[PDB]
Amino acid sequence: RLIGKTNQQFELIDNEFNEIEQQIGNVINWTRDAMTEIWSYNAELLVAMENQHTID
Amino acid sequence: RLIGKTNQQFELIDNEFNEIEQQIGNVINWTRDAMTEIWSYNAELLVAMENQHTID
Amino acid sequence: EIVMTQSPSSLSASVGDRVTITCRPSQSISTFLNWYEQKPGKAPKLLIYDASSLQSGVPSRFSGSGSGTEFTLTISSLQPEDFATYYCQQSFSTPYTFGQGTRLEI
Amino acid sequence: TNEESLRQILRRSGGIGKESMGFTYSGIRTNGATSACTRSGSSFYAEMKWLLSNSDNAAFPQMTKAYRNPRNKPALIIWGVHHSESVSEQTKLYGSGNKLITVRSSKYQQSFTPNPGARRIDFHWLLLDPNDTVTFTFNGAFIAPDRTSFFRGESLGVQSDAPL
Amino acid sequence: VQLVQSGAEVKKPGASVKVSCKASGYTLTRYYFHWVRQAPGQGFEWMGIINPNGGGTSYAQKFGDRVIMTSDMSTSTIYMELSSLRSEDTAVYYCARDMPYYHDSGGPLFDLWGQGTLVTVS
Amino acid sequence: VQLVQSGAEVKKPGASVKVSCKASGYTLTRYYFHWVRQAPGQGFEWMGIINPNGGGTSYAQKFGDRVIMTSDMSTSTIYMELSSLRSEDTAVYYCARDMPYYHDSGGPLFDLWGQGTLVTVS
Ligand SMILES: *[C@@H]1O[C@H](CO)[C@@H](O)[C@H](O)[C@H]1NC(C)=O
Ligand SMILES: *[C@@H]1O[C@H](CO)[C@@H](O)[C@H](O)[C@H]1NC(C)=O
Ligand SMILES: *[C@@H]1O[C@H](CO)[C@@H](O)[C@H](O)[C@H]1NC(C)=O
Repeated sequence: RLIGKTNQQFELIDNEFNEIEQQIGNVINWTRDAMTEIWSYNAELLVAMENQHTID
Repeated sequence: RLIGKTNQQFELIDNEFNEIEQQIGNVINWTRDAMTEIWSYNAELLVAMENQHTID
Repeated sequence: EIVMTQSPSSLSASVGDRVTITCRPSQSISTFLNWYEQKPGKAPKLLIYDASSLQSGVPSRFSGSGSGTEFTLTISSLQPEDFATYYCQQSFSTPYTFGQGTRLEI
Repeated sequence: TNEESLRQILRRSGGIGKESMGFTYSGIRTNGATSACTRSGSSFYAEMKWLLSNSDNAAFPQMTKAYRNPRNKPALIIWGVHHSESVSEQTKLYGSGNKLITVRSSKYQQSFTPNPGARRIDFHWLLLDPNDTVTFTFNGAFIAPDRTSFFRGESLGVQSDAPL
Repeated sequence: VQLVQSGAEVKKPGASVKVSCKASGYTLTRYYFHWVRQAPGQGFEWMGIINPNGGGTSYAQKFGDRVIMTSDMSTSTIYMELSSLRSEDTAVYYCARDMPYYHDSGGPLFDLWGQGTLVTVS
Repeated sequence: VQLVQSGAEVKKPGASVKVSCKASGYTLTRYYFHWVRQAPGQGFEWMGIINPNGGGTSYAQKFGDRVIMTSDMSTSTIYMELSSLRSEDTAVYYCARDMPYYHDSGGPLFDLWGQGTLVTVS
């Protein structure tokens, strides 16, 4: 059930071996980091829900 | 209850009949798509919660 | 650039005569030769292009053929209208070049 | 130009097939030029001709080229604009004059000019729709493609240091 | 239908000259225009080409940096500016409307010629 | 190993001159090149410096805007263009390959000299 909610197609946005304009790169890094926290929150919450439900 | 959580004011960011710098457009498309998945997740989860609660 | 020569540089001819004028380029200009008619004190006019295709409005007296390094222009049954100086043009490569001119006289 | 977008397109292309533009360049020099690619010998990039004047300082001809897309796949078309180190270098290569390049399709139009003061090749790209014709206008400083590209089967463009 | 040209001019050496031609009838964007010199009893010399669609130009090395061509779409004028005039520049200057026929070489096809402008330098 | 120069030239006043030097052996990017005038029986005059790594130039005010230097990496040529020639410009022009030794002042060290080109203006 968890896999079906995470298994998505991803592509490179950032050229890791090179450089992208820093102003945009800062937006992308900020966006990704913010989204990482959103997904980390969602992940912790979802796992916690699944754990509480498992106990229940 | 669901309507009150979704009914928000929206404006056009992308000029659909024209073109925006592709680097920014890629960020916007990525952002919107990521947010679509976030909201789709939230929507599925919320609906699932409401369905489980309805059954309960 | 490409340098070419016309032959002959001038002719003496009368009405009803047939005239042939040729061009000899330093290198192949496969089909890229135009011919023009110039009247004294006036701008030249296009007669034939691509060494074989007549310009619209040009009378049947004019025709031509050739390829590579040998090109020809022929006029049949000369009229008073046809006594002019004829020029070649090489469209093959830059800078574009023109011939010496061939004049028809009596 | 828009290098990241283009790179991403290739990353998901599935691979590249090549097909000739069918462009005949009579009177135009297309010989090897740069020493930068000496690894294969002193020549320019394998599939894109510099289109230099037939001789040094000679004027570049005003060319019009057109390519119709013969297939149901969109064609990826790349052309370069050569930025010379200085005005004198540009003059030697493409002759004197105001160098202008125009590229047009049914849904695209853009003009370009080289800016002397630094050696560089700027590559620009277009995705040409089926049944359309890409029109090019050359006044010099145009590095023409000999071939175009078609995409085949959804690849994954990974950037990595790991061994296979 | 027609190409017409400005009157003959007299210039001193080292001066500049501007020669104008006006086009009537057809639009300019469909054709390329060339300047060709008719030397005073000598053969034709190509000076250069202008593309009115974007003002792009190309010049023969014989003239090199001495020539600046430009166009005016609002008045239908193709005027050319030649700098650093010399006594050798005395000639009749023609504007030619060239049809883009020779797609193989970008070669000109001189469809319509202008009146010709006599420029004398001395 | 060598710097060699184009042959002597004669120019009229107000004309331009281009003097060429070719470098054989070593690459150009490791050295800076200078142009120095050897006036006809008078002392040396510095004209300017060119950095082939990016074509940057600097000129003495004595020549000011009259001089344009440029380089060609593909042919190993350092040709210089001098505009608005005067009778005072008659001289032997040298290309010098200067080793970047004096890091304290950016001063030149003339490691290798060219043949010298005699330019006569009159
Ligand atoms: C974005 O984050 C990466 C590390 O994930 C970092 O190397 C890069 O410099 C950052 N971009 C900018 C503009 O700081
Ligand atoms: C953004 O997405 C739209 C479709 O929603 C697409 O047409 C557009 O080209 C995309 N932008 C870029 C830069 O790819
Ligand atoms: C492409 O053009 C040709 C012209 O004959 C036409 O027959 C063909 O159907 C066209 N293809 C498309 C997708 O329209």
